[PDB]
Amino acid sequence: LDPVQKLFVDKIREYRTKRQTSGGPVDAGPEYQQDLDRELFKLKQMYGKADMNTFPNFTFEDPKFE
Amino acid sequence: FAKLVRPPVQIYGIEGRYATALYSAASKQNKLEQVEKELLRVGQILKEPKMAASLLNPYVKRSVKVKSLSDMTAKEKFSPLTSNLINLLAENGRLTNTPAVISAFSTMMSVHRGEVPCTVTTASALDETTLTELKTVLKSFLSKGQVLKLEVKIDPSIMGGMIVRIG
Amino acid sequence: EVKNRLDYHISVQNMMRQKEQEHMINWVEKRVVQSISAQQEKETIAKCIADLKLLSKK
Amino acid sequence: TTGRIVAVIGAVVDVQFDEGLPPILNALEVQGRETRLVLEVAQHLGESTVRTIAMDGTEGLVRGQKVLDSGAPIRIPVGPETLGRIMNVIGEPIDERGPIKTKQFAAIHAEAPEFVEMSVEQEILVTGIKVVDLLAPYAKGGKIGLFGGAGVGKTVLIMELINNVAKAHGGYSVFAGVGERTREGNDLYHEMIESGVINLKDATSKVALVYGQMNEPPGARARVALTGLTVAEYFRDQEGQDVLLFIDNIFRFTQAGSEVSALLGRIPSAVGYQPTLATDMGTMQERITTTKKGSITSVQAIYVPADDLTDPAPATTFAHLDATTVLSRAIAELGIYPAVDPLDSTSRIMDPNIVGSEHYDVARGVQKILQDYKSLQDIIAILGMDELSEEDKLTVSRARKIQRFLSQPFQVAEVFTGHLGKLVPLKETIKGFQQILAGEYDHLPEQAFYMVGPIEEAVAKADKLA
Amino acid sequence: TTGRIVAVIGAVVDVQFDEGLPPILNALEVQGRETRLVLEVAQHLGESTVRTIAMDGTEGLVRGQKVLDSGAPIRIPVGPETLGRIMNVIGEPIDERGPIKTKQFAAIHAEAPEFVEMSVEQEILVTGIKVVDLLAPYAKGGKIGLFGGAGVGKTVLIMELINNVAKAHGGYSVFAGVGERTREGNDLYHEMIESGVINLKDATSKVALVYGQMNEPPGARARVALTGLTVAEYFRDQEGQDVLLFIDNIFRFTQAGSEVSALLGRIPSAVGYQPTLATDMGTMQERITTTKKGSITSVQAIYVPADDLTDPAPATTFAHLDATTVLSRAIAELGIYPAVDPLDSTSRIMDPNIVGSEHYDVARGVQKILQDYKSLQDIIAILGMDELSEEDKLTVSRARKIQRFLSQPFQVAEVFTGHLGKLVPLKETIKGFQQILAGEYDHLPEQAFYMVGPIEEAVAKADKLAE
Amino acid sequence: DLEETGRVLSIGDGIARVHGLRNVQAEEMVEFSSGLKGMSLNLEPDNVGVVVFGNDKLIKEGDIVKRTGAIVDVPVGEELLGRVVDALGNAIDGKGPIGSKARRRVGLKAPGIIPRISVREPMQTGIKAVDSLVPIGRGQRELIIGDRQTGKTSIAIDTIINQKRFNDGTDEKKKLYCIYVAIGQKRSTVAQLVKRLTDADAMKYTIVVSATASDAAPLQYLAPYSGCSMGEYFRDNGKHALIIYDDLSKQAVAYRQMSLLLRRPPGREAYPGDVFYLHSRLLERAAKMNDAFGGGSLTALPVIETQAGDVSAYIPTNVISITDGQIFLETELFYKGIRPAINVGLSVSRVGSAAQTRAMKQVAGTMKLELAQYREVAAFAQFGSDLDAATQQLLSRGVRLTELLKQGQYSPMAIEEQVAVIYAGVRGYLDKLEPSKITKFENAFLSHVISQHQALLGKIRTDGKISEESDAKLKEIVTNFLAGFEA
Repeated sequence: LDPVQKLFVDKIREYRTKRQTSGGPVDAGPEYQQDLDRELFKLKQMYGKADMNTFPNFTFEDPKFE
Repeated sequence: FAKLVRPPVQIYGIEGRYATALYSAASKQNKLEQVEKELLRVGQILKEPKMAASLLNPYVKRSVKVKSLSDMTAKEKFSPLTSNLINLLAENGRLTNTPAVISAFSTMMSVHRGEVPCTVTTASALDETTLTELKTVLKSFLSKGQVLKLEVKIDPSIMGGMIVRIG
Repeated sequence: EVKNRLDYHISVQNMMRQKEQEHMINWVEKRVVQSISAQQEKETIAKCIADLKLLSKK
Repeated sequence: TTGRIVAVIGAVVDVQFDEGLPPILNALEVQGRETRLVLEVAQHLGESTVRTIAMDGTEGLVRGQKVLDSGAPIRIPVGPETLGRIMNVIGEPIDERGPIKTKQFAAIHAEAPEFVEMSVEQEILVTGIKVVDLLAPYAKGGKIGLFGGAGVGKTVLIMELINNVAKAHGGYSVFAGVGERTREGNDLYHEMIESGVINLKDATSKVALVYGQMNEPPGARARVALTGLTVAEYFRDQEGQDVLLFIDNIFRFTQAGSEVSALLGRIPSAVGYQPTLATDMGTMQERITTTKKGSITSVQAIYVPADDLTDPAPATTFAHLDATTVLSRAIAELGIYPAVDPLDSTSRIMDPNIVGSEHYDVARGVQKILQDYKSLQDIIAILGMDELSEEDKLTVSRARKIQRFLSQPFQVAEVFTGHLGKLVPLKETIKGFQQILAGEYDHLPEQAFYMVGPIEEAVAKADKLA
Repeated sequence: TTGRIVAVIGAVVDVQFDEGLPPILNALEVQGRETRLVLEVAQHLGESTVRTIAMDGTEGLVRGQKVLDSGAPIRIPVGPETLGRIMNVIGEPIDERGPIKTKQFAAIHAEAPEFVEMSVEQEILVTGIKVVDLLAPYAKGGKIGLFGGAGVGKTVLIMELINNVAKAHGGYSVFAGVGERTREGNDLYHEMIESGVINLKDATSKVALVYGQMNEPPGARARVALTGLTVAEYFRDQEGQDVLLFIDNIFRFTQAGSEVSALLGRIPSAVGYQPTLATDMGTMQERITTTKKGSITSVQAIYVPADDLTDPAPATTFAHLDATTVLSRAIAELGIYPAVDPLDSTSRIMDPNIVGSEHYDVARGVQKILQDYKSLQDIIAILGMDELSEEDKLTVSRARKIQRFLSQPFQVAEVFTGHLGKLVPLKETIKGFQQILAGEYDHLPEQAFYMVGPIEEAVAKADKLAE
Repeated sequence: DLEETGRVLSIGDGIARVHGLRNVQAEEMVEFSSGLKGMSLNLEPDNVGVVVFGNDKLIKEGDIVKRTGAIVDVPVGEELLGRVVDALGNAIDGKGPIGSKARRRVGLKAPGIIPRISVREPMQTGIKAVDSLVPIGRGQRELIIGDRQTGKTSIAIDTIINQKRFNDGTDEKKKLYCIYVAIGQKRSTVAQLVKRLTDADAMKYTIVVSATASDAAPLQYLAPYSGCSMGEYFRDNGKHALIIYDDLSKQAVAYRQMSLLLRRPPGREAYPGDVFYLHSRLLERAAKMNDAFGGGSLTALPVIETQAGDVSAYIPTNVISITDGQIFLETELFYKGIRPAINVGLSVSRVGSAAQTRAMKQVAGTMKLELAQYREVAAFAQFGSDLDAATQQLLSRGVRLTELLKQGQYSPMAIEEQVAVIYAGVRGYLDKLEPSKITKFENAFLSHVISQHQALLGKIRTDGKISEESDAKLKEIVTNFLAGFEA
């Protein structure tokens, strides 16, 4: 997260300023939002379009052999 | 075959077979610097279409060349062995090459004439000295803050890894 | 079937931080990379440390 | 800045740039040339001399002549508006529908998408060609490399598929005529127009054309592939798209590489080879993919140099394949168009897995039977099968029948074939073999199985015969 | 003199020797070496630069690095102390049993002893291995090539020979496991220890182990051959002994040479082999001898590259050989062990006098029949295999018996086989075949003959088989 | 800094002729301004030929080349297990970093004789054929030789998966840390592969060293050596590792190229000569140590893909000359379906028995033998069609045995089971039945035994051998199972 103090002081300082804001963590930026929504689609494909907030359920059966 | 003065590096090939020749020749009797300048002079005395006329066409026959680059280099007086070696490189084709040959010998931002180390900036030490890590401290007093886009800009440079830590 | 949507939400927020990280970074760095340069004295620190090499290496 | 022609030996233009000396791959535009005479830097030879490769042709270039580095790789117009359009290598429409109003440019180096980024779940791209699906099943996103002899309907096939497939498709397609017969491109043009898939009131055809035909000068041909990759990545990644990418012919890429190799002062590997065939390949190949972000379903024409596969080039290639299409001249000699040999033409994605075992097994019996048969023909070559077991005779004939049954008319090349195209959905495919395999059929003529559509058609034909 | 590494281009170390040079072939020691880097001088490239050959790995080395010439070629430990010792090229106790308290050093360039020194007569060395003696009667002191391509128990066989022979004589050994798998040398190792023929309690054995495995500088590996030679010559004459010299694998030597040849600037001629191929061998083989004051019965394992002997190298090799064992991988594929090629496995020195005519003839007849049989093969593959004409059948079968009888159990690969190895001294053998030749056992059938030592055992085996 | 920095004398081809760096350590891995690493192969008098690990569109001349001052080591640990790494030991699995923060030199040479102890352990794959007929031990080296995606890889995989049960053992006699070198193998393939392991999650005990297709040539080159160091690590920690080199073939190609780029001559088969040394030395590092070194092992499964079965393909020839046997795969059987597709008549483990369990030995000796004739009886009195019962039996039996060894794509197994089923046929018990039912049977038989004769299985496994009793247990069991198969 942190190394070279001579740059680092300013650089890290600007990063925290981000966190210290709630119009986004200082801003967000369209570009990210566009990709987010895309990437969000894809991984739903990755593991099917059910919603794993709920779990599966099954049904039951039998037949006579002879 | 003779063991020779081969003050190292010294680029042994490369127009420096000759340089290394004179790194034993010149140094024998150490007529080095004197001759260094012979060479310098010559440098443009040649390289004009005038001495280097035979450069212009070597069709002119090498004999002619050793009789026009001078009867030696003969017209002048750059000749200790200078002329004989001229009259050799000529024939030996190393004439069009000569600046570099001269360089190789000479020129010594570092080579028995000076020094050059760097991590940051032109840090052309220049000095035949035994040390320089002071003679840099020195230099850092012609300045010590100034610009430093007069060579190293350590600004991007070191500013390189960090961009890596993030990724 | 449960797990993957939970892990998706986390994984997206993770992916969504890194991108914000590079883009955040890029603005912060592409702004302040410029300003620094006024410090002559990092070249102050170059020489200083450079003496603690030039002297202090050998 | 500017450079000097210091040496021109062919399209290896030795440029001394001093003034700058950008990295390698910086595109230079020659001053004193009306042409956008690109040389793309190849080596920094030193002496601030670079070896560049003119992509382009040369001539009329007085040495020393000034070259101004354009300072970057080929940046080429991008955007969906490339569909329809035939652009040359340098991305200018050679469809000449005026220019293109790009959106952006791209350096035609595009890289390897990430290992971590891939989605990689091969699913059959069906084709409706019995022979294909069954034997050389294709996967959606798959890279199929079409080994095939010259003119063997190799091209035909690919096209034929394109019709069959690219139509059905929802993603786009790219046709890269790399080193292709311009003529064939002309032809191609006209079908595409005709077909209206290239609908020309549509730069929103389902297909973008990039052509860097046979005629180009080497560099152009060499690099055009990279370009094509770059485009498709645009459509995939950027436009989502499952691209079907027609390359005719990657061989010419290869060719081009090797051709230059010499001039690239190399030690050029065997046969003169570019040893950087390998690197080239990797570097290309990895650009080739089917990301998480979609597919480049990659239809790679591979001329089989001297039809030698053994030939390192293809040999390497195989590694990158996923579906291999070997059109087999022997078979071709057997007249067959289809001319494939699937003991050769194999698909990694041909698996009991990916495409069912039925396929596999029905095939394994076939592959087997054929494999055995293949063993037999030679003994038979002497002996005939005459004093050699009848079951074998049967089976052989069956194998062959199956062979014949694989012969399948071309709808496109009805002109060529006479025969009228056939396309057979899977089931009837299965069925077919299963039946023939059942020997059920076998009381029948071999040639009945020839150039059929579904088995019925063989049946139909049987009647028509006998 | 002193040298500077002027160029390290791979492990080709070009040294510019500064204070002059040392002569050719001088072993040079690099100054600044934790494991002295013997350099073998190869060319005086001139400019007091030599091209030298690294005989170690070249890692870590500072260019320029200082070399002090050992003032000689490679000189190596020599002395009786090598018996039961594993030496490397540079003699080093790679037995890892502390330094060899050798009492002599030698430059490993041993050369060709003179014409006059050569015992003009040798006596057939009998191996008691039927086939061996029979077709290639070996002579004590002989140069035996074991051509054989890879893997076929080849090494096993070889070892076994060692068992059979080296034990059995006051003949000493040098075993040079050159280029061999360190692993196989290990394995091998254990066997001797085990055998007690490497008996270490008295360090001595009678055996020098010289190893120069396939992880060593080729030149070095190349040179480990010389090393052994140099040593053995010492034992040969000086110790007077018939040393048995096992070289595994002289092909790899040649190879090692070839790999470097390029680098040595020699254009390594056809099939890649060094253009100096001839000299390399010539000098080597000519270095080898059985003189009058001793024998180096030289057993050279020869890998047959690709079973191609027409491969120039083996082709050359052949010249030097005077007894050739060409093991036939096909025969091996025919499963045998005796897997040999028999109708190629010769000694030009088979004789109606010297092996007596009986032997000789028997062999010749046999060889003939096999050759004939071979002819019959031509019918059979496609035209019948318990089927055609019958007199020929008679021979076919006979040949076949002969084959089986030619097969003999492996005597340590009993571990694998469960077949106790066998061996048949010469007469019973000759006779043996004569009986078969006599067509005696014709009432008797084939498989009874398989993998036996003497014929009785086959007779016995028949009986077991009649159930 | 100075001196042991260089200005790129010339660059092209990722071959930096480097001006300066002169007092450099031979084969020092150097460091680029780009941060790419390179290796100092050729110290020429007036340049340093440096192979650039990366690529040179990314750089240009005069550039500072700085020594790293290090001759290559690679991170080593064992936190490579569960990891896919690149040669430099860096995630490419992209799973954050690796836990292998030790580094260990690649160029470390092979040990001596003395630190070894030869094999006497078996090594098992679950592949009946393998384990039986070319029975393998641990620390070994054996060639997987074959052509393309025959499940080319599969072979390794299933084996690895198979080791899972052993890794589910708590041994270190069978608990086998698996090392997969991917040479030249496009990421996609690799991905699948990784995935396969993942799915199998055998990956947990597994390094996958992956130099895919991509990689600048040295990278693929290096990888094995890397893997090697990494494997020596286990070996010296008594641990038994298996490294699969798949394949040097591609490597060699690259290497030649590398040489060529080094302006060194194309050697034999246009391949330079000490590519032999290359691999030879590489491969010498695979071993079974003696006990002092914890007895550990690095078992090597190099893979070489022949091109057209060409083994006189120089490098194959070489490798063969190295190999302790080779596992030859043939197409035909494959096409026939038959996987095994092997020609065991061309596959060998010279070794045979050190590499075995008595259990296996008990059926296999005989079987091998039987197959030998069986195969043989295809050639004498047959090139393809003829009859007689005695022998017909042998054929029948043989055919059965074929099935019995016929082990389709994907099949990790445990040996006693294998023996179990094998025993049935060997001991002639199903000869009757058709091949088709064998498999089915086999399966069936398996759940049966698995369940029931789990007892028995316990035993056989235990005895390492089947006792006569256990045999008897089989005899009735099998007979009955067969019977059950009916009855």
